[PDB]
Amino acid sequence: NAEEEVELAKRIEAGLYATQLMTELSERGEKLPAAQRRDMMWICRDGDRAKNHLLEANLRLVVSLAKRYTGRGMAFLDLIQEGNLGLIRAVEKFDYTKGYKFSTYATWWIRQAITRAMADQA
Amino acid sequence: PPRTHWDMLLERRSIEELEELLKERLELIRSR
Repeated sequence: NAEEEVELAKRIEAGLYATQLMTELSERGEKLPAAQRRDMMWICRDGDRAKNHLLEANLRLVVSLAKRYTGRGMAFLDLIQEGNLGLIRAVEKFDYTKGYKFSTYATWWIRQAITRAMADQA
Repeated sequence: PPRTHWDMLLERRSIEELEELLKERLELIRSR
């Protein structure tokens, strides 16, 4: 659902930030108190779970688009592979504040990856 | 070198916005 989409994207951003914060804290010799570190660690892992879930919820969309391009020189599983690279590119660039659905946003990135993959093999 | 996921996030979201988000998440955890 569109609503669960936003929740997943927030979890992803929070996780990315939690990860960066701990990385940059390390670069200055400072460590977080054990209680903070534990929560940061949880947020970071929760973010990666959210990323996998958002990906998973959109693999079928990759498949529906790939089916449009079968029978033109590229094997079905190869279309799906390239389509999946388009999907994770969309995930990383997607901005939940704009207002549009992630699936709507991902469509262009998925078609693009497939299209460029087909042109470049030929 | 391609931009990482973090690099992309940093282009669209201020660190102050990211702190607010992290806090809102830390909150749901501790509740509870």
